Formats: sequence, C-alpha cells, structure tokens
Amino acid sequence: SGFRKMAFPSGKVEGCMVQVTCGTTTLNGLWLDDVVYCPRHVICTSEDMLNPNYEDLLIRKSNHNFLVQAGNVQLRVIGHSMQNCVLKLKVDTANPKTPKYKFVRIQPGQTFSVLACYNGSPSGVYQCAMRPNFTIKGSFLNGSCGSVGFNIDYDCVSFCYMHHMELPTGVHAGTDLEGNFYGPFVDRQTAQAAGTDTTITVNVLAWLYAAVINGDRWFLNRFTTTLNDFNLVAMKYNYEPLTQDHVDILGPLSAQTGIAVLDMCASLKELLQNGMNGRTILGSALLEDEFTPFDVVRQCSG
Amino acid sequence: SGFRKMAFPSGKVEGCMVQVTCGTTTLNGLWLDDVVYCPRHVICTSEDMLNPNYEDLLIRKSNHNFLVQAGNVQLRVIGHSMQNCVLKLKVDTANPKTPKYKFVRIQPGQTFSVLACYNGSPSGVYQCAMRPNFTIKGSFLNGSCGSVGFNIDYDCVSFCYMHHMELPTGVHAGTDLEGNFYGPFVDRQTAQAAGTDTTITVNVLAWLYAAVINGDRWFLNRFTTTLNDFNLVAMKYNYEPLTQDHVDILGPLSAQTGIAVLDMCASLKELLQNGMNGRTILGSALLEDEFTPFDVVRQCSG
Ligand SMILES: *[C@](O)(C(N)=O)[C@H](CC1CCC1)NC(=O)[C@@H]1[C@@H]2[C@H](CN1C(=O)[C@@H](NC(=O)NC(C)(C)C)C(C)(C)C)C2(C)C
Ligand SMILES: *[C@](O)(C(N)=O)[C@H](CC1CCC1)NC(=O)[C@@H]1[C@@H]2[C@H](CN1C(=O)[C@@H](NC(=O)NC(C)(C)C)C(C)(C)C)C2(C)C
Ligand SMILES: [Cl-]
Repeated sequence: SGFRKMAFPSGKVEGCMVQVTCGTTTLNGLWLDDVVYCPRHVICTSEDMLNPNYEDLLIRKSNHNFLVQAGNVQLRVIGHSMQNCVLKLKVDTANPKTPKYKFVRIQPGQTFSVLACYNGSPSGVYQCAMRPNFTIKGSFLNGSCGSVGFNIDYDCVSFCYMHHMELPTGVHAGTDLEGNFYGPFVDRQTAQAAGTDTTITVNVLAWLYAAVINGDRWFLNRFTTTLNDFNLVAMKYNYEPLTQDHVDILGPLSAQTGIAVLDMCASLKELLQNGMNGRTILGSALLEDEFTPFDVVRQCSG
Repeated sequence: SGFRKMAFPSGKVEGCMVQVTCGTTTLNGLWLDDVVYCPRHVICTSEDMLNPNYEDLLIRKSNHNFLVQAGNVQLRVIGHSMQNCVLKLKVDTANPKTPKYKFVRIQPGQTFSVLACYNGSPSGVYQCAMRPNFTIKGSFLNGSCGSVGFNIDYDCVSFCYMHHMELPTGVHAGTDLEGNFYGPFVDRQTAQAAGTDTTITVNVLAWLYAAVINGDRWFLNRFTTTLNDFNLVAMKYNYEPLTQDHVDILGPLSAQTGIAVLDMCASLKELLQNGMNGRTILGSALLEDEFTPFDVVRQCSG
C-alpha cells in the first residue's frame, strides 16, 4: 500500500538537457535530434526584459552568439530560428541519447513530471498539475528557465512544458515545446494577472478513491447527492464543475472500491461544508487536487 | 521561488535495476559491478514466509534457480551468497552502466530518493524520510520489494535502503545494502511492532525556514524561548528533542533569513499550542518534518 506524489523516472530526459548561454544570460536547453529548444528570452539583457522586440533583438544575434554545452562538449550552432516564445538552435550533432519523444499540449487538470535543472544539470524531479488558470506551483530559482515537464507513456517521452517566468504568489508559467504559453502570459517583465484558480474536482475525487484503497475511510458517509445538487455546492467552494466524463473516468476507481461516484461526491460535500475537523486523509490536513484518476490507477495497481 | 518535495534525478539508478525470479517469486535487484543485490526472501514460498530457516531454504537453491533479467538480457549467476537479509548473486557480466556508488547506512531524520520498481522496471520516484522509529511512508505494492533508496552527492550514488516488507498502518521497513534492517524488524511474516514515531523537530524548523524564504511569514512572532523551555513543550507534543548541533546545522538558514533559531522555536511552540487555525504554510495545513536543513539549502539556493 501507500500513496505518494510520484514523478516519472527522469533518466530519458536527463540525457537531453544542455546549457545555453547568449551574452550574459545562461539557462537550460532540450537537445532532441539536431535541434536544441530553449526560451527565446536568453537573448535579452536585464533592460530588454521590460519591453523586448524579439525579432529586432534576434537580428543582432548570429549562430556564434549561442554557446550550447552538453557537460564538457560544445555544439556548433548552424541555424537559429524563433517559433513563438522558443528558440530552435539547429546544431551539427544529433543527440545520440535522443529518446522516442513527442511534443503534446496538456489540458488544465493534467499532471506531468518536472526535471528542474541549473546550468544544463538536472538537480531534482517532482510532479506538477497544470492548474485550471494555466499556472503551476513548482520550485524554480534563477537558472531554472528551460527546465521541462514530461509524461512517459510506453517508452515514449511526451514533452508538454518548458519554464519561462514566475508570477506574484510564487507560481510558474511557461510554454509547450512549440512555444505557445499556457494561459494569457507573454515573455515580457510587465504586470500580468493569473486570475482566479479553482480546485480540480475530479482529481479531488480520484484522491478520495486513493484514500479508501489505502484504508482511510472515516469521511465515507451514508448520504448520496445528485450531480446538479453537488455541482451547486462545488461552485460555491470554487471547484471545477463535475461532468459525466468525469464520472465515467472514475469508473476504474469506482469499479475497484465498489463506491458509486455520487456517494463519494456526498462525502466531499460534508468535508467542503464541515471541514476536516483536525483529521487527515492520506497524511494531508486538506483536499488534494494534483492527482488524476490515471495517476491514482497507475500507483494503486502497478 | 517555490518549495516542493523533490527527488534526485533517477537516471544513474534506472540502469542498475534488474528482475530476480526464484521459483514463483519475482522482484527487483540492484546490479552493480558483477553482483546483483536483492531481498533474500525471494527464495520463500507463501508458506516459508511464516517461519523461514533461510540457511536451510537456500541450501535447496542452486545458481540456476536464480533467473536475473536486465530488460531482455539474462545473466549467468556463477555464485549465490547471503549477507544478513540480502542475497548477493555474483554474475558473469559487470554492469557497464555501473555508476560511482557507495553503500551508506543513513540515520533517523535523514531523507533519500526511492525509485519504486515492478519486474525490474522503474515506474516512479519520490522522497522519503527515515522516521525516528526506522519506518518509511512510501508507495510499495506487491513486486516493489528490492526497490532502493539513494542520495546523489557529487556524481556518486549513495545507496542507503532496499524495500522488504509492510507494517500494519501502511508503513515500510527494509535494509541498508549490507542487509541489516533499519530498526527491530526481521524478514518473517509474524506480528512485529513499529512502536511510537515522533516528529523530526529540526526538519520542521528547516521547513519553517523554507516557508519564510518563500514569503509565508504569518506564524513569525515577537516572542522567543530557551532551549530547555521549548524542549519541554516538544516532548509534550512527541517531537525529537532539539540539541545544539541542530541549532548549528540551521546556521545557513538562520544566516539567510536573519532569524535566530530560538525566535523560530517560539513560532513553533504557538503552532504546537494554538494549532494553525485553518491557515496553510507552503500549501500544507500541517507541520512537515520530511525536509532536512540540507534539502532546504539545496532547493532554496540551487
Ligand atoms: C529565467 O529566465 C531563468 N534564467 O532561469 C527566469 C527565472 C526567474 C526566477 C528568478 C528569475 N525567468 C525570468 O527571468 C522571467 C523572464 C523575464 C522576467 N522573468 C520573470 O520571471 C519575472 N516575473 C515577472 O516579471 N512577473 C510578472 C510578469 C510581472 C507577472 C521575475 C520578476 C520573477 C524576474 C521574462 C521574459 C518574463
Ligand atoms: C515483497 O517481498 C515483494 N515481492 O514485492 C513484498 C511487498 C509486500 C506488499 C504486498 C507484499 N513484501 C513481502 O512479501 C514481505 C515479506 C514477507 C511478508 N511481507 C510483508 O510485507 C507482509 N507484512 C507483514 O507480515 N507485516 C507484519 C510483519 C506481520 C508486521 C505483508 C502482510 C504485507 C505481506 C516478508 C519475508 C516479511
Ligand atoms: Cl496538509
């Protein structure tokens, strides 16, 4: 038994991380095939950061202003390009450690493993959720930019996030690997709002299912509810409205616990309404929304 | 900014995990040099498990009863040995992916990265603390046995845990890599007590320091305390008694926050005494004791 925030093994992604220096700025790059991907603001000075014209700024840059290092090895850039908010640096060598990979754009409520790097060196790995407001709550210091988020499905790495910037609270924004920001963010040092974040209701139910499977049952109750009734007690508490896919996606967990999704929704209502009263579920004194149904199935089966 | 439970990158350890089958039992092995290490209870039947004589049970086993697989490759065992509660299977091939490594026995209150495996395949990575009672709170299903816990210092893997068994609550016990159990546990399916677990006070202070560094200050208070006075309010609340090394180890964090350790101890007392009143510190509604001072320094500096 036991239930933990667990990241995918990071090995396949370690061999893809390089260092990228342009002028004074150094940060992380993803080297797949003959292409290093990194955030385009590696070309900015402290000053440019306030209101950059990236086209103009990049014109002043030539292949030899881009210092790509892979441990001790340096890579000949033979082509620079911009795709939205990322730099593609075409290099001479194909990364021999290149894994089967894809670039996917993940949807709000989905999770992925971040391999946080500094100077092209991986320092650690943890799981994030894409929040409904398209922020993440990570651990990213100066130098962390260009670190990536990924899923491993089969033997195939699905790259879905690259880190760009930090927002007031301590929350992170970044791009997919084609360089489109998740959410309304631009790579400019100028006031931008994240706006209201809500709880991923289906993930909270997935987690209650994980609780029951590990024996934590105390919150399980005699009552039930309707979808409408509950979903009016959701929005009250800023929770993503529960749909019928959400029900059908909890099937495997409903199936394994022999607990109907709507019985479980009624246990949630009383915790939203009566709090947790100083009790814990799975070592946590609050409701956890950063595990998907699949995250729970993967961990609670094998 | 940001502060997360972060595991070391798992790559160096992925290339060391093999499958080990004896009779019906299959579990995980650590292949370093010409030696595969695994739990010795791979030789037991469901029945043997209740009261094994390992010496006697192992005599009936010969090199060819041990089926070691590394993905699709099979390894010729040319020597079986028992060191306390682990099997050393001498094989023909030296693991070419063998990293600089050491075997260390970690002390209660220290943390390490678990790479959880099934059938010799890594499925995920997370951080654990060796609890004061020498249990961990992991995520280990049938097949997880032989999964290892490690630190990466410099380029050198320090192997410190191998998973053997689960204790009532959902808590895990295992050995160092010489095969000595942490704590009073024996590899026999017979009633054993963990007995009373206490909170790693120095780790809770390290975490309050991480909070302050990320801006969460509300619990910071005007008061101070003595070491004796606080340490009498510790044991009340089952907390490891705070020593002067603990003070001197918090130096780097005291140094960076400009907050004396004993001011911080007085903030802790009021949270132990007045609870958290529905507020959160670093996204948690309870006091976190599974980050060491070094874990916090590593993450909060680079
Ligand atoms: C990286 O680029 C890096 N080199 O690691 C860096 C990581 C952060 C954490 C300290 C620096 N990110 C940025 O520098 C990022 C780049 C400029 C400014 N950036 C910010 O993240 C800024 N945030 C910010 O301005 N936020 C709001 C936009 C005003 C909402 C910081 C204030 C955190 C520096 C750009 C192009 C946004
Ligand atoms: C592994 O050996 C494995 N193959 O993965 C396994 C993992 C656990 C999780 C389900 C099985 N561990 C054991 O089988 C372990 C081996 C026997 C019995 N084991 C237990 O962990 C048992 N615990 C237990 O008996 N606990 C107390 C000791 C009575 C305190 C289980 C009941 C969990 C099976 C041995 C040699 C202890
Ligand atoms: Cl919590």
